[PDB]
Amino acid sequence: MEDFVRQCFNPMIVELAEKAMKEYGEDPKIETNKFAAICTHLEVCFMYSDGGSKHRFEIIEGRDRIMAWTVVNSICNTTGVEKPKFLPDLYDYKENRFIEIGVTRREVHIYYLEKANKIKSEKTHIHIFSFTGEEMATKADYTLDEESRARIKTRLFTIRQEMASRSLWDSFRQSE
Ligand SMILES: O=C(O)c1nc([C@@H]2CCCN2C(=O)COc2ccccc2)[nH]c(=O)c1O
Ligand SMILES: [Mn+2]
Ligand SMILES: [Mn+2]
Repeated sequence: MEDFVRQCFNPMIVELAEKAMKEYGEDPKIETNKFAAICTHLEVCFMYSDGGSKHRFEIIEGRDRIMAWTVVNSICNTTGVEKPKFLPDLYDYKENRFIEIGVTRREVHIYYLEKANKIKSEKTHIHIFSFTGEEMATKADYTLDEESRARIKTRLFTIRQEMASRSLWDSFRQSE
């Protein structure tokens, strides 16, 4: 999984995932499935953009969580949007709402429901992606155009297929 993660993901993404796990008392080399899951979730957050023109999305994920909260505060003060109780993944400057991104090896609908229960607030948008080319979003609002989401689904499916050829997929699917 390590050898796969180092080869499959960008070195900056690998460095961020190593920090997040060591920060939470877990080592990248034993809980290898968490290593790959954190790398994949980070990548999806980076691709969550229409890829053109303005900086529509503030990426909250992948940053020092203490510092990321000050950014959420600054947005809420300027925008007036209610403050989320849990640190979201992105903020949409066009729709003026926070986004929680989910990447699951389980089903998109059951993973959305768990997120919605935990989020509690109806204001934070939820967008779930799977490794099987499916997605689920709040009120069927997928935020991005279909080509941007197609890039994410194909990348996730590509990750899924690359793991499967190395016999790593089934264990990665069961770790969740
Ligand atoms: O998408 C998601 O599932 C998602 N989940 C979380 C959960 C909530 C509790 C803390 N936590 C984390 O994973 C915090 O990092 C960790 C935790 C354990 C090991 C390594 C890193 N946080 C999100 O920001 C997020 O996007
Ligand atoms: Mn997050
Ligand atoms: Mn997330």
